[PDB]
Amino acid sequence: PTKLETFPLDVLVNTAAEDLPRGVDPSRKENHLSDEDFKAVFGMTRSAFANLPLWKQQNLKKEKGLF
Repeated sequence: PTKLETFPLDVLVNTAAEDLPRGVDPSRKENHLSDEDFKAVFGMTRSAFANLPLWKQQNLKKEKGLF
């Protein structure tokens, strides 16, 4: 629920895992979204998202190509 270095949504969605920027964990792409992008993509706070059951977090990310 802790925002890390920001990267554009397109970089996170269209880049192969091994080609992602230093420090970007492919399994935690949402933490690299800007606050604006996070709100636009998920429509909830990061804390709210992190408190969702894992299956829901994954399903939401899958629908957005962020899993």
